[PDB]
Amino acid sequence: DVSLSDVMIARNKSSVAFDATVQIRNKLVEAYKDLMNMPV
Amino acid sequence: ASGAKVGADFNDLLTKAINNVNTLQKASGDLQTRFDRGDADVSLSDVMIARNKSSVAFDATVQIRNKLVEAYKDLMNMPV
Amino acid sequence: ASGAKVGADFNDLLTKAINNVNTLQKASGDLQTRFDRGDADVSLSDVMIARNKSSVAFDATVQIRNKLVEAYKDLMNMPV
Amino acid sequence: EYPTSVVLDWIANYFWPYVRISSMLMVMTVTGARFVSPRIRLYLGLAITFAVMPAIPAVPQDIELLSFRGFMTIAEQMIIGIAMGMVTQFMIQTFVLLGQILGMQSSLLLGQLFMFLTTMFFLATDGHLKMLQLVVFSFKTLPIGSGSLNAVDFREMAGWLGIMFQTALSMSLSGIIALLTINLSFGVMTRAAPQLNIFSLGFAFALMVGLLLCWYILAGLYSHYEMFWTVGEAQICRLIRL
Amino acid sequence: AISFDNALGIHQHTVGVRERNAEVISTNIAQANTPGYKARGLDFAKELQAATSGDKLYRLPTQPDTGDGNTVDLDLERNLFMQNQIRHQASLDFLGSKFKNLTKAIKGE
Amino acid sequence: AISFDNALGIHQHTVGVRERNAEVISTNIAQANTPGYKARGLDFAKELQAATDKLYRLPTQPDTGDGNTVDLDLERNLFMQNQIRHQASLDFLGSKFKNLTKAIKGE
Amino acid sequence: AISFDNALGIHQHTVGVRERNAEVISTNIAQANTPGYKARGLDFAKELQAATSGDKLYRLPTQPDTGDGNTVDLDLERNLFMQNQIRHQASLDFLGSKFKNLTKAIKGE
Amino acid sequence: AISFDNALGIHQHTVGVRERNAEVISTNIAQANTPGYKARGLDFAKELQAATSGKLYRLPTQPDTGDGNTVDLDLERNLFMQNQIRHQASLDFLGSKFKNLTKAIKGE
Amino acid sequence: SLFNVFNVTGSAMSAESVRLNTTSSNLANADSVSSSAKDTYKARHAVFGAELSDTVPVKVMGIVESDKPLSAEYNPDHPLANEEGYIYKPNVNVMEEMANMISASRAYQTNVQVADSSKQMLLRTLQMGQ
Amino acid sequence: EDYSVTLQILALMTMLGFLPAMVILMTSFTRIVVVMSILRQAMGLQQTPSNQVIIGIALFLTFFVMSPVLNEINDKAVQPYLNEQVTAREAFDAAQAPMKAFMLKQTRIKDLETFVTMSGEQVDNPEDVSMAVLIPAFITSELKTAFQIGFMLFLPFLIIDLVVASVLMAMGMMMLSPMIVSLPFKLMLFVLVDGWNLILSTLAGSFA
Amino acid sequence: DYSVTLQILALMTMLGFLPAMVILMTSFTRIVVVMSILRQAMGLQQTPSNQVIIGIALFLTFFVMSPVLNEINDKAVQPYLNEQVTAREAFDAAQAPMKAFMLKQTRIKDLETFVTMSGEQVDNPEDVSMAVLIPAFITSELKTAFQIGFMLFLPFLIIDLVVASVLMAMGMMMLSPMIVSLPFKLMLFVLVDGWNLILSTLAGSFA
Amino acid sequence: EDYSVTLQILALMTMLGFLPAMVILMTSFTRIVVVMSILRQAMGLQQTPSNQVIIGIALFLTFFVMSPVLNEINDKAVQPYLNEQVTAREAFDAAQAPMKAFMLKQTRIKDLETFVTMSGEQVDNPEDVSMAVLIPAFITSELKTAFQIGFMLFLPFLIIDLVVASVLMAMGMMMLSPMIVSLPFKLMLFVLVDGWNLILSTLAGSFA
Amino acid sequence: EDYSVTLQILALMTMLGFLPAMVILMTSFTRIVVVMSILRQAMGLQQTPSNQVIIGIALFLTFFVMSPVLNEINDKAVQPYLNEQVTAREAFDAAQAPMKAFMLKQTRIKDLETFVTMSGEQVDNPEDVSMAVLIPAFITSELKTAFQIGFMLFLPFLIIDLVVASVLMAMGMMMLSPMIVSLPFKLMLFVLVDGWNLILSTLAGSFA
Amino acid sequence: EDYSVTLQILALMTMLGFLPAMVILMTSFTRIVVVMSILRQAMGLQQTPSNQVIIGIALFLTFFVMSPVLNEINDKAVQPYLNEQVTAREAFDAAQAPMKAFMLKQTRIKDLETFVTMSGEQVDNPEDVSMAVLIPAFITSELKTAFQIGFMLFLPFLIIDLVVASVLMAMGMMMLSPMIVSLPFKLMLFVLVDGWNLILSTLAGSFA
Repeated sequence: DVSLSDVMIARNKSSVAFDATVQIRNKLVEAYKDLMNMPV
Repeated sequence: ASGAKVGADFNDLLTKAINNVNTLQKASGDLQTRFDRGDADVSLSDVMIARNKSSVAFDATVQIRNKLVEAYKDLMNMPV
Repeated sequence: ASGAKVGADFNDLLTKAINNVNTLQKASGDLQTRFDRGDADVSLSDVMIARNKSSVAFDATVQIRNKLVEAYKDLMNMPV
Repeated sequence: EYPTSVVLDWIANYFWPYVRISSMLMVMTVTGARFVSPRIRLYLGLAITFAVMPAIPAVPQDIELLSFRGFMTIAEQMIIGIAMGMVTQFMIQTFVLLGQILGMQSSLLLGQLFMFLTTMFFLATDGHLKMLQLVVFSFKTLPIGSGSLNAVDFREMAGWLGIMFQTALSMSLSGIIALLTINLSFGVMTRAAPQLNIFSLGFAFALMVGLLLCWYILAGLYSHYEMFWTVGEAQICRLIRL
Repeated sequence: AISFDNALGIHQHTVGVRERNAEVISTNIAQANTPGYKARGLDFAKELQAATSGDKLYRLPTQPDTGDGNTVDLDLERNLFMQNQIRHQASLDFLGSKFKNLTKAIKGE
Repeated sequence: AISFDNALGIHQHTVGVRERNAEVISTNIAQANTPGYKARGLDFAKELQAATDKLYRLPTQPDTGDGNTVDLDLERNLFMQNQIRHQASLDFLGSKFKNLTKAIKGE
Repeated sequence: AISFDNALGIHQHTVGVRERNAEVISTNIAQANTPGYKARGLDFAKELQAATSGDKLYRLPTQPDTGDGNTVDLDLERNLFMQNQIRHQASLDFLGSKFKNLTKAIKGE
Repeated sequence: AISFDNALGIHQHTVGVRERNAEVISTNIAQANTPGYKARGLDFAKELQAATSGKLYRLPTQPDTGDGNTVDLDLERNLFMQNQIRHQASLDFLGSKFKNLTKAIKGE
Repeated sequence: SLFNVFNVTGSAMSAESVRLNTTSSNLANADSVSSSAKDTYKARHAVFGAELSDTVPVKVMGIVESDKPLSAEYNPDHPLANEEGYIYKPNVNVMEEMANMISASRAYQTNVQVADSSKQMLLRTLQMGQ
Repeated sequence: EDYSVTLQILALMTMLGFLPAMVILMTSFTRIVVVMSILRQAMGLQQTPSNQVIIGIALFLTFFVMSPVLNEINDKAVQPYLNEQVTAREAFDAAQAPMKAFMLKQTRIKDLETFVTMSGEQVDNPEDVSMAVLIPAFITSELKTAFQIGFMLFLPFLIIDLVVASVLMAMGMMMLSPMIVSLPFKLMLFVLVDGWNLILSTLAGSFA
Repeated sequence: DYSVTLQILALMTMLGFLPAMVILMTSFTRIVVVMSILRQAMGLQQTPSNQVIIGIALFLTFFVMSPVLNEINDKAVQPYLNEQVTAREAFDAAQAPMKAFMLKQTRIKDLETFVTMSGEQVDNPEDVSMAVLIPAFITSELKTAFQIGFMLFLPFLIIDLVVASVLMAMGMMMLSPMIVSLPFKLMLFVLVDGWNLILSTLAGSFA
Repeated sequence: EDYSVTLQILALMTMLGFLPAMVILMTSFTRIVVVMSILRQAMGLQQTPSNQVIIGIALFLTFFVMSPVLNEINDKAVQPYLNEQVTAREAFDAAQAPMKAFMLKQTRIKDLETFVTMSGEQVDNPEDVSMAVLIPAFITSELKTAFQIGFMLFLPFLIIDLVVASVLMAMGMMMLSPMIVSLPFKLMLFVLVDGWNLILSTLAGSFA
Repeated sequence: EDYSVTLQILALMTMLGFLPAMVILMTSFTRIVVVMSILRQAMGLQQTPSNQVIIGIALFLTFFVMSPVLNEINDKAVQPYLNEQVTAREAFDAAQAPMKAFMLKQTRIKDLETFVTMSGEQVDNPEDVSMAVLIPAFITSELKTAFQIGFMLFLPFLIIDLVVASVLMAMGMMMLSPMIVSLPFKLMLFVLVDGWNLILSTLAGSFA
Repeated sequence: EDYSVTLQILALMTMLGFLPAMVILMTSFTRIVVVMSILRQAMGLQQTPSNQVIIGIALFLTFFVMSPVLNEINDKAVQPYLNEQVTAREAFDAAQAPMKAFMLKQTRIKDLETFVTMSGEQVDNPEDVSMAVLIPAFITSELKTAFQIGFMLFLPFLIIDLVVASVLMAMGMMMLSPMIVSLPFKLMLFVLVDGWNLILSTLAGSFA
């Protein structure tokens, strides 16, 4: 019932979604770490 | 619903695909050796079809494996 | 269950695979040079089978080495 | 089925709970320490999320991984995690406050002595286990999809500076009075002859008594920590609405 | 915005239709010698519309059959199969570049 | 497991037997005119057993005083069949390493 | 022990010898009609040994010449040229793999 | 010194000359039936030297049949075949010069 | 599912193979008088079928003997003749067997191209996004 | 006309990279930290509160006071954009405006005049001045405002210290340092009046 | 069983997870943390360097966990090479020696906490799943490393307090005690033969 | 024969690579940053304004004061270049000329004299000197000018510190630290004089 | 049975991968860096000698002290291997023996005893331990030796710091920082004693 | 004999990789870098000149002071090389000689003597020592020479600090930190003496 097009699209969508959430998590954490390491 | 059900559903999807790829590889192997040993009930067309599907099926397996490893290697290089 | 005992055991396991690869390459080279020199009792199939085995064996040796070297670099370059 | 739904849901059902767990660890007292490498901490967050996965309810499927709403979800998972982490930092640094006020009053690094011992209190009382139990409970009573820290939670967390001074003064009030009365007694008793004065001679006398009083402080510090942890734990449950 | 539909466009539905067309064209080629079999055609515009949100067309023979009844013109089937494969390759390139650009923007690489 | 014997199957031996079979058929065609030569046939199952012989062919027609039992119509057909099957065995055994190398390298 | 002589084996010399044999066979085919020309042959074992550690022979006729003195059996010469061409290609495949194996070991890929 | 004249060698000029030699042989084959046409050759050694630092007539093996044409068609095919083989070798040598040159400037 | 074209093209390869085997038997038994008059060989022909209830596979539905009358020959010398000296021979027509040989071989090789080209499309699909 | 999905993602990641700047240059983070810096400096403790908890409390305080403006951005900009009601260009402008309004509520007229003349541009309404010029005027006002609050916070601790010094000198003991005696009194009076809660009211409510 | 082509792909993939297995299953975690804590104890910040710290841990985690590798070899590697066992059974035969080592090197309280969090009903400690044992192992090993490391910190904190009070006794309030304490911090570690004392106890700490 | 498009892009990408160097050496960023640093250390606050805020203020100030030269580059080197009116080589010269002129207005002849002799080139007019010589001369002049302004702003805070110490010593409370009591007055003077607006205005007006 | 040429190339190309590990573990690079790192901390300058210059001098020092072992490797293993006198394994063993002699010469017994017991192998003489158990024992010995050398070099600078701090307290100026008033004298002592030559000489001398 | 074009590119591309190493070891970058760090330490400001500016001035100055060497490299090596008057072998040797001559002129005999005895080579005259024995000696002498120049600059600021500390102590205020009071005068001394021109000229003149 499934084809290689659906599998490849599912693989690409998962890769893009996973890459999106990792980078945004990385950006926010780097923003948090920058704020913590500042001279009060 | 819990998160384990989604994880188990994802695990069964991977297991089903691996079994399907393994089934094709074993099916191609039998048809290859049946025609190679000299059995007259096996057609060269069916053998070539069998090994064409197994080769494509395994190539799909390689692509998914590389993406999983690349995602994990991407994951381990993250601020934490 | 001593450090020297297991160190020797894995060394024996590791040197066995290296010797197995070396055996395939020497056998492949020996078959090639006998056929190439003009020996009549050497078939091209035996030459081609052996050299295909050596290529696969050496390819595995390089790939396994890359995994070990990358694994070593991962543990040494980690931000302790 | 279309394989997109299966793969996307697991990533959404794993990373989003992991983000809250990981964010709490990086701000936590022990797991967020400078001694541990990020890789060990990263594996710990990965292992904890995988193990506690059955207790985590399924995230809503309405929010997409690649959408601005999903982007907001990642941010608000961190804010919950940092909230728990900052509470743990508040307690330990309050003991660091307790160490330095005694050291300052001792005519004098003493915060590190209290910081190390308070870290031992955190580990010995299984404080790390309780925090991990708190964050998994947060998944139940504070679902990932709908829910985030409100304005009242920010104000309650911003009001912990007064909690620091009140708790630090409460622990040291008996000792600080002792430090003052002996120094005042030493001053008045030696005030008869202005030739002696104190200066550096007063420095030596003050520091010897101050170290001795810190010996008394460590004798009854555990009871104060137990009361302090109850106040902090209640605040954490208030954040997760438990 | 920022969604896979608005990002991929119609290059995800087009690929499925092109593979559907190849299945139809290959069926006509295989069933060329079967008597009484009528050549099957596929409307791309209707199929793409159905794929985006979600009947039998027959091909009129250019010449009468020799008696068998099969209206498959194997000269035309090969030409359409060749065209379908080229346009399917372009669709994969179009759809593949959609994911590469999305990955490029979300990572700045 | 994971050994060349199991990875290659029996395709490693079939190529050799098809070479031996081709040699025998070549001998039969060459010795068709020499009197007294008896056509030699190779039993496929024998080399199958040798993997895991050189028999005589009984004529369908009498000789003409030569004693030669080679039928050139049969030999040409048997040489054509062996050559076609030999190429298939090379294709089967060749793809065994191509799949094996792709598994190891992952590319 | 890492040296080109040890890595390339005898295949670095066999290619040149089989090229020499092809020239000797080709000049026999071209000079088939020249009377007084004796067919020449090159010993492979001797030539390979001479090349390895640093004068073509005469080919005896199977039948007498028809009065021209030429002993070239053009039927035989074609057979030897075909065999030498196949063995020349096989040596090229052997020698070519020697350099490729060295390159992948050096580059690690 | 590092320069293309020292890096490419003569292979930059040899490729061009053999292309000219292809034209010379090509115009001989076409004019095979034209009476009064004399087959012309190209001296590779002289032409290469001129290109590096900067149309003879071929003698007939047999008299012409009467038209006046001295084009030996079987010789032209043999010369064109050899010129095409060596032209491919010249491209192989010259092309490899750039690839080895790029590998040095890039380091991999 | 992932190889629908292969199942159809492959079915044609098996279907067209049977038609060539049937043609070979008809030509090899065009002069086999055999015995009697009802056990005599008759030209056999495969029947192709397509069940259209996507892709419609081609299925051989059995071998069917031709309805052409047997070729009668007058020969009161063959011991297997009859009262009137007639031996009935198979109703095999050489011209129709030659045409079937041409049609079967070309159609069989046409499906090879489609099946081979179908694999290329599958291989290109795996390269999407790369 | 509207930005493509690929370009909108690029803009989103860019603002995340500049996120620390937006906190310390556009929000209320600068005023809170400076005021809390004075409070630590006023008392005898030098590094005792430590830098980590001050920033963490400041971050939570900012999220408290920026909650009205952040919610206004959420409603006006994010909600139409998520529902695909408006394009990306106008949604970005709809998010920029509440930030501009908040910065105007915490700036002074004199500060704006200095920078608008400094930029050498022409304008007549403060409501449509470019955010590039509003930012330096905003923080300049924030620093001046924070110094005012810090000066008021410094006075009671100076009052306590001077009283203790005078008492010790009047009793005749010219040998004892006032700092050691005064520190508990400053801390006790900071606790029994619940000083931080009072500072929260005068700091969080100072923006309005 | 899985085909030859697939089971080659399986071992090749997990060959790249070898660093992952080391960090969260063997004794690499405890030693590195103790090494890192002791490095911060002395005034030197990165004098031992990260690479040397890791190199010592890798040698230690091989000597100490040598009995684990012996059992895995003779129970999983050897049967598989003799075709006496299949792929899945060999992999399971390797988990048991490593699961036993991890189970005995954890704290009951941590396992009790994790089984509650995992939501699985297990009656006895020795039957817990590996999915919940791995996080429980590292969590307990972190507590052990912190408790061991900070006790080593105490003697170096004693020197700091002594020298700082002595400097403050003479009124030299501006002289930084850390630079004065640094020579004596190094001497204490070398007099007690610290580099041998900590490693001997760390090796003997495991079981 | 202007530079090819591929080389023109390669040159522009290189200039963006040296963008921090251009700002910190060829612009007004250094002088503003140093003067802010001296002022921060002049008061009792060590790092209360924080480093990111100081650089953030300086970046906006250095952009405003260099808007005239930035516009002159645009009006003479960018717009003619985009309108296909000047050779890319000419446009690069047209952009460099206003930058050189601005750096010469804020440099000292002694700095030029020592660097010209250091480079050993025979040049007389102080307008056709190379950027290799001008940049070190400019940054040296900016450091010296910043010190002069820093000393100017330091004096009033020194006056307060001496007065507070003298008054405390008058009462005989020598044990009391003058710094803790001096700081609120330092904040007091700087805020009723409107220091933040004053200093940034003077720094803006200084570059002329 | 000698290995094939392809394996031998692959074997020694792996040695290049582990080359940084050999320098930091099996060579003298560890001690020299540590001693100069402690020496830098002994003087007032924090990072004036810089890490790269410290590593650069250490690399030259470790090359000069390991020349006899490198020469022995070449004259015992490399030359016979290039001249086809010994096989690959014999060449590998012949290269390792001088390396093992160097590590065993500069190690401690107790450190060897500690590691042989933990590994669990019989030892009767020092020259029987495998390289797997000699490497961790050698680096531990070097760290102890480096700390002892660093302690000696630290003492003379500690004496100066105590003297200058005590003298300032003699006049009664406690607020004046001893560190600033001691740096010129710490640097001068390192000059007239010529530290950069004798300290490197001792490091070279200590290994032989 | 002469290296091929491919090998010449490989060698040249290799030296670009080691360009940062040659700057900090074989040029005047290190001494100028060290002196400014000591000069910055002498004044009260510890990060006011800023690392980027100091390295930027060091890069400009090392370009000016190495110009005679670079021009000799251009004339002796590059010009015969580009005109095909010398081989690749001769060009590299001709380039090394002026660089070796520069390092030999700024080195010390004892430093050369120390490494010559350490390297175990037989050297008759200093002007022919190997490069591997000169680079560690040259950088050693530069560090020692840098300390001597730094001590010269440290004294005038130290005297001001001592003078102001004693004056404050005379008036009886033993709690006022002399560092705050001394800082304005430390800056002024560097200004009216024109320090940023005097120091750099001496550093450039120290290589002549």
